[PDB]
Order: sequence, then structure tokens, then C-alpha cells
Amino acid sequence: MREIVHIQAGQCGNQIGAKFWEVISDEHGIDPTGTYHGDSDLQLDRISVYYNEATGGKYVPRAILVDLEPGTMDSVRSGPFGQIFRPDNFVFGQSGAGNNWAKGHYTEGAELVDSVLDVVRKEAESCDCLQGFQLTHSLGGGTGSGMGTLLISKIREEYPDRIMNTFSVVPSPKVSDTVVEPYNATLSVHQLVENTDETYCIDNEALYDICFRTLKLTTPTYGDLNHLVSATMSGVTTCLRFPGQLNADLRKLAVNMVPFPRLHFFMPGFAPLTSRGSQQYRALTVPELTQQVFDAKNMMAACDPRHGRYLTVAAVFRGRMSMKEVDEQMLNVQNKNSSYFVEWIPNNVKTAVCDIPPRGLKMAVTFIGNSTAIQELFKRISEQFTAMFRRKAFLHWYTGEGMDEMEFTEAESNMNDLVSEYQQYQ
Amino acid sequence: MRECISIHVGQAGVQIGNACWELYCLEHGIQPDGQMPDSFNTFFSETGAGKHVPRAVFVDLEPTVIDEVRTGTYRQLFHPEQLITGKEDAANNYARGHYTIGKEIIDLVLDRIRKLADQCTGLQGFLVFHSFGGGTGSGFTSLLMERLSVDYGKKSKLEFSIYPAPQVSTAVVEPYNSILTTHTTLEHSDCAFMVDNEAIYDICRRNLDIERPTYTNLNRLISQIVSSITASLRFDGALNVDLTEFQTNLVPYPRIHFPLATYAPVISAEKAYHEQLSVAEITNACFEPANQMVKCDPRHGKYMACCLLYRGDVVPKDVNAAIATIKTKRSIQFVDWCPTGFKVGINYQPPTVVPGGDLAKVQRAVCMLSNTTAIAEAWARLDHKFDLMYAKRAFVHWYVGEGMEEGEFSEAREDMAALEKDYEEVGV
Amino acid sequence: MRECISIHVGQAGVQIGNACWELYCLEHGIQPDGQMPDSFNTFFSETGAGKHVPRAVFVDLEPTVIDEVRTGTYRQLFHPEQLITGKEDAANNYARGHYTIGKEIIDLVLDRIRKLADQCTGLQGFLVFHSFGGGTGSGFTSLLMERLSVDYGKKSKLEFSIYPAPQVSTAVVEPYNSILTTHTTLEHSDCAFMVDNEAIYDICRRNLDIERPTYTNLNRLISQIVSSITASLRFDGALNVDLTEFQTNLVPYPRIHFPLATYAPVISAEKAYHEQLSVAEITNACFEPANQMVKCDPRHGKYMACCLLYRGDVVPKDVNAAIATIKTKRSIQFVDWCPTGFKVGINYQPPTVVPGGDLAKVQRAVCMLSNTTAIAEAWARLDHKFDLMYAKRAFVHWYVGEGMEEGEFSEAREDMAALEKDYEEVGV
Ligand SMILES: Nc1nc2c(ncn2[C@@H]2O[C@H](COP(=O)(O)CP(=O)(O)OP(=O)(O)O)[C@@H](O)[C@H]2O)c(=O)[nH]1
Ligand SMILES: Nc1nc2c(ncn2[C@@H]2O[C@H](COP(=O)(O)OP(=O)(O)OP(=O)(O)O)[C@@H](O)[C@H]2O)c(=O)[nH]1
Ligand SMILES: Nc1nc2c(ncn2[C@@H]2O[C@H](COP(=O)(O)OP(=O)(O)OP(=O)(O)O)[C@@H](O)[C@H]2O)c(=O)[nH]1
Ligand SMILES: [Mg+2]
Ligand SMILES: [Mg+2]
Ligand SMILES: [Mg+2]
Repeated sequence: MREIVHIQAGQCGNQIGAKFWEVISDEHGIDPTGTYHGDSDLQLDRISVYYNEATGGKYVPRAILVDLEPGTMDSVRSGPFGQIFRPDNFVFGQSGAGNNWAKGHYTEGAELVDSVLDVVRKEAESCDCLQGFQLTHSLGGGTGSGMGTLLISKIREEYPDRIMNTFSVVPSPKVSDTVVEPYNATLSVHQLVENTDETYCIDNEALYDICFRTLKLTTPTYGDLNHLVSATMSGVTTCLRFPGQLNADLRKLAVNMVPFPRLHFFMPGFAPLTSRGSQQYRALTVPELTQQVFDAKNMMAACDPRHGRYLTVAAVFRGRMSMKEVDEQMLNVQNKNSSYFVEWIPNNVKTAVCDIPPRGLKMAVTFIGNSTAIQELFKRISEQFTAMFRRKAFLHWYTGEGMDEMEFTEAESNMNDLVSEYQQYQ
Repeated sequence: MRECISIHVGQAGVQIGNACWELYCLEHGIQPDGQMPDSFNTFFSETGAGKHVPRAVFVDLEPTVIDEVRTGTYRQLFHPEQLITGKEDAANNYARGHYTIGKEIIDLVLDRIRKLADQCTGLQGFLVFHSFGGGTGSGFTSLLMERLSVDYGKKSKLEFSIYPAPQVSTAVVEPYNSILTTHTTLEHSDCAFMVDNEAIYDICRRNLDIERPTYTNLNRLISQIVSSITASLRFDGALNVDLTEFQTNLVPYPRIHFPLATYAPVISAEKAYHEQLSVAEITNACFEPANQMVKCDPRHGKYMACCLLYRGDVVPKDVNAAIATIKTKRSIQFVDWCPTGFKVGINYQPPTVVPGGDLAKVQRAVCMLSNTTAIAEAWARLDHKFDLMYAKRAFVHWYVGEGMEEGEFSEAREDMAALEKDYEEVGV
Repeated sequence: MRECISIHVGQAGVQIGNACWELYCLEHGIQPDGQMPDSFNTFFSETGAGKHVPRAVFVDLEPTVIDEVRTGTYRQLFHPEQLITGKEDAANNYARGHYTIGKEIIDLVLDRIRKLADQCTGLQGFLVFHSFGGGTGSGFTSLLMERLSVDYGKKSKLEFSIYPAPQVSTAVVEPYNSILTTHTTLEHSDCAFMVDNEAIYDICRRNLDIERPTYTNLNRLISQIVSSITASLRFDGALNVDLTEFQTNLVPYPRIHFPLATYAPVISAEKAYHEQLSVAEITNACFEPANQMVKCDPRHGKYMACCLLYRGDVVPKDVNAAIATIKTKRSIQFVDWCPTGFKVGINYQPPTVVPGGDLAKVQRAVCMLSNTTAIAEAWARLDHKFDLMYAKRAFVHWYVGEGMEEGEFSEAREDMAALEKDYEEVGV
């Protein structure tokens, strides 16, 4: 009962999934072959939500892997828990986007999508009652953006009554991978406004910061980042997969943290984050967990949260905790920061508690916030777009796929409007 | 001969209920198996030869909270016909529970209720545990309540509701939920008792000396209170207070039927040795502002009526004295039209204590359910909270999506406002 | 039937009180556990079956001195409801105790007091131990005293205060503290007894033959004196002196209610064998300038009234003779308007002795509480001390910081000055 099939796209998204899946397997106790070796009985009662029980007791991941080139699918098979995945579910093309959303969304992706649109249906049929789809991709390039975007809107025609999650990675100003980020972002966001129910905007610039100072890691890699990001995902859907004193599923969360139709972009956060040095000396108790969580530099979105107010705020705690300890801390925080919470929505807090913790750690906190400080993330992008679009630069790649210069300004306008919605209520 | 049907709605109801059941089991000397190695006839029906099944119905829209009971120690006490389970949850929404999802499950349960209700002969009244702030506990309850007036009507109903706190509350959309669900409560429910978690927490901290409480400590506390209502039925004291009698006593008007509870003494195992528990002291404890179950102010309030229920080692000789003393005091005060305002109950049976319990084993115990103007002020701030939320159409679109028309909100707020003045009118 | 409520304020009060409690326990044959293997009903209430809890309230703004009791031998005698604890200390300041910090703690304690006070039926009067020079013992006491006149008023109060010495004093700002706290003492307190550490020290050295005394030796001494006040209540002698009676006797005017104590005999274990303790000798000992509890001069002073309280082996036949002899002597002298000036009490019960005690086990003992013009001269030098300190605004800024207005000082000094002349007026 209550199943969620997972979708993946892009070079980064796929990688994230690869780690995320592994982590989830570890949490339940699934091995590379698929046979169960775990001891705790409650891992097997909600195994059905993320694993179909196949023949011979070998569980399989309910997933769809998409790409416009075959390069990334090579390393996913050879790595750990690549053998658990079903051969049928891998989808891939021979062309590739080439860091262009125009090629990705119309010409290249629309030929590949019809295979996936048939594959997902089967998955849907398989489970008793599907409650929502998780989606993992990037907005920086053309492959993860153009394909995923194309897909997500066509799901709303067949399944209008289901919740829609999207785990994205938006561009940073300092750590700029590609040149045409402003373009891709500007166009890819447009469709994610009306079609999605919730979106987690992650940024690598913040991740790096988190890594250098807090974890004290001398040589970070993308692997670390993947591990981090996956943790957040694990956190949000913990209440479904395990019992608890106060359970909070996805729909509930959505209802609580999305007050208005067009303002649903969130910012993830994770705690506790401890190095080898801070593992010994940091006293892991609820208050400690709390304070760390609300720090500006501990966020995964590279902004200044204290420029504006949080519209809503929710948290998902794990491991056994006393509720007077838990529920008081939030209140205290609110009291402290009376200038950093919206006044006309009194009592902004939402809490959730799980009995089964992460293996090794005693407690954990996943922070999902909704703020007016997302303006800083978009504003810069808008500016960049303006700078680019003024001289019609890098345009012949997009215009070659049959896109008018008006069609840029149509999405641009929408983006602007969206941005304004935050500054309406700030 | 006498009988009563318990109902449990939402997660909260389920959670509360388990503890209560455990307490009941402890009381009558029944292990989880259901075979005892009379008084218990009310809540337990003896099936064939030595199988005690409870008068119970657990409703929930998730499987998680109900399957917690099916896998635990009390697997043997219930069977799948009693335990009803949905698919899609209420999702902390009134509109999801009442209109969309509520049509399918209620039908299943009504038949079940009938099957349980027609089996027993001496129906005293119903008990319905839920929360106002909860999704299932608001949307389904309202529906359920509406349904129950068709089949029965005059047969009595009670509900022990978890009232939301202004400070320590664990959900954002709670204001809305309360306002809507109180529309059905005024027409249908005969008398609803109200408890606030924040109030409980303070009590847990100060008196019990446990600075790390969780829901399991509150549940236990609640269960004792619940027992103290039904203790008059199941045991034969010198003087008795039935449910109908209680209703007659405590509830004066058609609009007002919202008394609040209190329980004393509640103290640690080490504190029991020093503290000489007298009757007068315990009486006082019920009237203290510190020991109240709701965030309220007895200093501003005036008690119209309040029903004391003693269990353990008590006799009427000093009870009278206690009563007199309270009357004499002017810190406690009543409304002009009610000269005599108490209803006094006694019981020989001592209140039991749970294995590994936070509460100490005591001789005496008290439970006062007071109807008052103190709780009238509690909704004035709720309304304010609600109003602000509504003023800019916050969280409204979700509700609209589930088939809630815009006039519903208008209906529920205005009514609430009207109600707030009623108390004032009565107390002038 | 009879009852009395003890209060302990500040560190000094706590420290004194423990010894007293111990003494009491010794008297009635009660180990620290609180179960005895009647007379004791006054100070101890029997909880349930064999648990004797004291009539007590310890106030302190630090945790250190109160947690000393909680960890020691008498952990079993008290429970955390009786023992109140602050956070920030008085810091040897009157202004910190009364205005800033005093609002929060007093509230907690008043309720507690009520709970204790309403439990007992025969309230004789209150006892309040503190020091004038102490921070908590001045600022809180004044507040507390003020509070207690609202709830009770006519019900009697006593306080055994540690008066500051002109020579041997262990704090710099003591002068200020005394002057302020005496403003509340004149209006509220019915009769306050005064003891000086320096005086005690001399006694300890000369008579007990222990040249290395610490507070524990003084505390014990004090406790005996305290007992000698309350010994008339708890035991049935041939003639009795209740607290009200004492008040009636010793205190003549509204302004003057400051008698001073004295205790005899106090001698070593080896000295008891040689020294034949006669009645006359012990009587004399109370009137000697060497054995007085305050730094004063009986040669300059005149006794208006003084209440003798004998316990042990005494009969009235030689008591009368003793009384006569003193009257006959002219070294001791009285005021013209009082021809008969004694109040004489007797008790059969001998005064007990503590395990490993400095005092010897004796048959007889005496305690004279004398109202006199000798103590009038004691504040003349205090005033001088105070005045100099004030003259250049020394230590004033701290006080100002805590919310003390400048006119307060003016009020307290002038009043004191006025009072000094009253004695003179009376004695002319
Ligand atoms: N957290 C991680 N972020 C990554 C990783 N690899 C890339 N990135 C970030 O994502 C951005 C690039 O995303 P993609 O390579 O998936 C662009 P896309 O696949 O949609 O198009 P093509 O690369 O043309 O196929 C870039 O700004 C990086 O900062 C990774 O392994 N982990
Ligand atoms: N005293 C007490 N209160 C509880 C308990 N569980 C939940 N609550 C309160 O009830 C509210 C949440 O309601 P739930 O019962 O979880 O909601 P629901 O009606 O089951 O709806 P869903 O959660 O969507 O199924 C919160 O405000 C909690 O404070 C409990 O065990 N004891
Ligand atoms: N006889 C006697 N005097 C004491 C004792 N303890 C303190 N004193 C005297 O009391 C004065 C100090 O007062 P404290 O009681 O320490 O002060 P306080 O009122 O507790 O205020 P804080 O110390 O700030 O909490 C000094 O002048 C001491 O001589 C004791 O055990 N016996
Ligand atoms: Mg790629
Ligand atoms: Mg629930
Ligand atoms: Mg001190």
C-alpha cells in the first residue's frame, strides 16, 4: 500500500540516484543480489513502497533511468548495487542534447519519452495504489532539464490527482559549469511553476562550504556531495517507510508548507553534520540539533536566509525523542527570531518524529523551509539572462530548433512574475 | 446489564485508546491473551468460554497506526473486523476527511457499529476520542457524529478532544481545522471534554519530576481521567454517578456543553512518602490554576457547575467539610443564579497503577469536570489566529481542491463569533 | 492540637536551621529516616503511617546551601517541594533581594506556605531565621514580612536575627543592609530577638574551653536557645509560658519590641564534675555582662521586663528566693514604672545533648529574654558607621543600579535616628 516509483534524469541526477538507492538499501538491509539479510523486522513492514517483492525473495527497485547518451549508464552497472536494478527499466538514446534545452525539450527528448511513457504505465499498474512520483535531474544543462520537464507535464494529463516531487540542482554564480546556464534555467523553470507541487532547490556552492568548514574534509569529491544530497531524500520519506509517534507523509507536508498556488519552492537542510574531530566533543541533544539547523551557513541553498522571513517551516526528526524537549525548542527559536518569521501566519512550525534512526547515528534532522530569500537565487539568474539576451548571444543554437525570440520573453515574464510573488508578501 | 460503546478516530484516538485498554485490562485482572485466571461486563463481552473482547472500533485512514496494534502485545485482544483501515490519509485536512475520502469507510463502520451495538442490551452512551487539529479526527468525526443522530439521537454521546495550544502546537493548519469541526459538535455532541497538550506538559514537568516526557506519559495520564468518568458504572460505591445523571447535572443550557477536566493527585514514587495526602488538599488541587487540563485562567472564570468523583478511601463526613470550605473561599466564585453547584461521587475501588508507571500508588484520587467561563476566553485567541490566516486566503486553495465551497468558512467563523458572546450573556 | 510554622531565609537561616532540626529529632527519638521506633505533633506531622515531616520552608537564591541538605544525612527528612531554590544570588545586597529578584520566588513560596499552614489547625505563630547583614536575609525577609501581614496580621511572628558586630564583622556593606531592613521590622514583626557572633565567640572561648570554634559550635548553641522558647509548648510542666503570653508579658510598647537573649549554664564535660550547678548561680549567670548574646552593657542598661524559662529539675520554692535576691541587688536595676518585672516558666523535661556535643549534660538550664535600654546604645555606633559610609556616596551606585531610589536611604536613616530617642524617652 502507498507506493512511489522513482524517476531519474541527467548526468548528475542519475549519479545521485545511484547513491540514494544504495543508501536506502542499506537502511532496509538489501544486498547486491537482492536477498534480504536484515535482523530488525520493521524493515521488511513497509518494504513495498520502494521495492517490488519478486520471485525467490529478491527485491527490485521501482525506478526509471533516462538519458540522451549511453555514457553514464556504464558506471552505474559496474558500481555497488548496480545488479539490483532491473534491465528492462534502463532507457537511453544515442544522440545527446549538447547542453541545450531547445534540443532537449522538443527534438531529441520527444523521441525518447514515448518509451518511458509506456514503461511508467506498467510500473503504475504493478503497485496497488501509487501516491506520487519522485523525480531527480538538473536545470543547468539540456539533458536532465529538457527531458524531465517534457515528461513531468504529460504525467499531469494521465495522473492529475497525484503529488509531484522534483529534486533539482540550480546554477551558482561562482561555480559556473556551463556558459548558457541563464538561458536553460530561464526556460526550464517556466514549466516547473504550474506543473509541480513541491521542489527542492539545491546548489553546489553551499555544499562545498558545508564540506570545507563543518566536515573538515581535506579532499572533497562529487561522491561526498551525492551522499549528502541523498540523505535529504531519505529524510523526507522516512515516515512512510517506518512507524513513529507522530507520522508525517508527503501529502501532509505539501499541505502544510505550500500556502499559495505559485509559491512552493523549498530549501533543504540536514543535521547533525560532524567531522572526525567534532564527533567526540559535540553533545548530540535536541537543543544542539535545533540551533545548528537554523544557521544561515548550514543551508544547502547558497543565499542569505536572514534577508527575509520564513513563510512556513517544517522538520522531520528521527530516533526516540521526548516531545516536550522537541516541541519547545522550535517555539524558543520562534520567540528569539521574531523578525525572521511572517507575522500574519502565526505558528509557522511543523514537526514529525520517527522511531527508527539512520546505520550509526543516534538522531537526525531534515530541514525543509519556505522563505522570501529565494529572490536572491533567481534575481541573479534573471540579471545574467538580461545580460546575455540583450545582444542575442548564443541564440543560433536555440533558434535552430524553431524557437522565436518572443518565446524567450514569454517565459522570462512568467519568471519575473514568480519572483515578484515573494516580494509581494515580504 | 449496563453497557457502553467506545469509538476511536484518527491517529490520536488510536494512540490514546491503547493505553486506556491496557489500564482496563490491568483493572480486571486480564492478560493480553483475553482469558481471565460481573464488574467487567460493560467494556468486555465474554465470548463462549474465557475470551474477553472489548467494545471498540478503531478508524484510521493510514495502515501504520492500526498495524502497530496488530503486531504488538495486544494482537490477541482484537480481530481484523474491529480494526478498520483506509488507503489514502486525511493529510492534516478537514476537507479530505469529510467529503472526498469519508464516504467509503464510514459505510463499512456503521454496519460494524450496529453489529456491536445490537449485541449489548443496556446502552448507556458513546465515547469518541479524537483531536480537533487532526485531519481524520476532524473531518471523519463530524461526518460520523452527523450519522449517529439518525440511528440513535437521544442515546448519549461523549468525546475527549485534544484542543490546540496557542504556543506549543505541532501543525500549521490547525486553526482552520478547529473552526470547521466545532460546527457539528454544537448540534450533535451532548458534552465534549477538552484537554491541551501544553497544559499536560507543565504538569508532567513540575509534579512528576520527569523533564523528558513523550506521548506515552500523557496517554497514561489521560487514561486515568477517562477511568474516573466510568468508575461509577463498573464498581458499586456508597453513592453513584451515571453518565445520564452527570449530563443532567453539569450541562445547564443547549449551547454550552464544554466543561474541562482536572486530575489529582499526580506525584512521584519518592514524593508519596513525604506528602501526606489529605482529602482537603486533594480538593484544593482540583481548583488550583496549575493543575488544569486546558490553557485557561480560573481567576477570570466562574464555575457554573462542577462534578467531583472520588475513588479509594473516602467517606461523606469530611467531604461535606471540604465542599463547605471551597464555598466559603472567595478566590473560587460562582454565578449568581446557581446557589448549590456541586455533584459529588464516591467509590470504594482504589485507582490502579500501571507496571513501570510514572504515577505513584495512592489511596485517594479526584476528578473534577467543571463548566465555566474560563474556557470562553480560550477561543477568542483561536479566532484571531484563524482570522489572520484567512484574511489573505492562506492555505485555502488546497481546501477548495477537495470540494469545500467558500461560504463554508464564512458559516463556521460567524457561528463561532456568535457563540463567544453566549458565555458573556450567561455570566452577566 | 497546637502548631507552629518555621521559615528559614538566606544561607544563615539554612545553616542555623539544620542544627535546630537535628536537636528536635534527638529530642523526640527520631532517626533521619523519619520513622519513630503526642508531644512532637507541633513541629512534625505524621504522614500516613510513620513518616514525620517538619513544619519548614527553606528559601535561598543560590543552590549550594540547600543542596548541602539534599545530599547529606537528612536527605530522607525533606522533599523538593519544601526546599525552594533560586538562580541568581542576593550578592550581599538588600536591593537585589527585595525589588529585582524577590518577585519570582516569593510567589512560589506563599502558595507552599498556605498549603503547609492550612494543613495544621492550631496556628500559634511564625518563626523566621535570617541575618540583617546578609543579602537574602534582608531583602527577601522584608518582602516576605510585608506579604505575611496581608494573609494573617494578628497571628504572631518571631525572628532570631544575627546582628552585625562593630569589631568582628565579615562583610563591608553590612551597615547599609541593617539600616534598610529595620524599616519593615518595626511595622510588621511582633518581636525580634537579636544575637551577635562576636559575643558568642567570647562565650565559646572562655567557658567551653575550645579556642578553635567554627559556625557549627555557634549553631548548636543557638538551637538550645530556640528550644528553650518552644519547650513550654511541647512539654507539660507545672507552669507554662505560651508565645502569645510571652508577647503580652515582655513587650510593653508598639515601637520597642527588641529584647535580647542569654543562656546558661554552658560549660565543658570536665568542668561539670567540679562545678556544683545551683539555681541561684544559674540565675546570676543570666544577669552577668559576660554571658550576654549581644555586644552590650547591662551596667548602663535598665531592664523593663525579662522572661525566665527553666527546664529540668526545678521547683517554685527556691525560684522565688532567687527572684527576690535579684530584686534586692542594686547592680541590677529596673525602670520606675515597672515594680514587678519578671515572667517565670518551669518545665520537667531536661535539656538534651547532641552526640559529640561541646556542651555538657546538665540537670538545669535557664533562658532570659530581657527587654532593656542596653541594646538602645548598640545602634548609636551602627548609625555612625552607616553615616560615614553614606557621607561620600560609597557603594551607592550598585544599589542605584538595582532600582533603589535615593530617598529610600533618607527615609531609613531618619527613622532609625527617631527610634534611638524613643528608648531615652521611655527610660527618663
Ligand atoms: N551533486 C553533484 N552535482 C554535480 C555532479 N556532476 C555535476 N554536477 C553539477 O550539475 C551541473 C551539471 O549537470 P549535468 O552534467 O547533469 C548537465 P546535463 O546532464 O542535463 O546535460 P549534458 O551534460 O549535456 O548531458 C554542474 O553545474 C555541476 O555543478 C555530481 O556528481 N554531483
Ligand atoms: N495527547 C496526545 N496528543 C496527540 C497524540 N498524538 C497526536 N496528538 C495531537 O494530535 C494532533 C495531530 O493529529 P493526528 O491524530 O496525528 O492527525 P489525524 O487526525 O490522525 O490525521 P492523519 O495524521 O492525517 O491521519 C497534534 O496536534 C498532536 O499534538 C498523543 O498520543 N497524545
Ligand atoms: N552565627 C552564625 N552566623 C552566620 C552563619 N552563616 C552566616 N552568618 C553570618 O551572616 C552574615 C552573612 O549572611 P549570609 O546568610 O551569608 O548572606 P545571605 O543572606 O545568604 O545572602 P547571600 O550570601 O548573598 O545568599 C555574616 O555576617 C555572618 O557572620 C552561621 O552559620 N552562624
Ligand atoms: Mg548527460
Ligand atoms: Mg496520521
Ligand atoms: Mg548566600
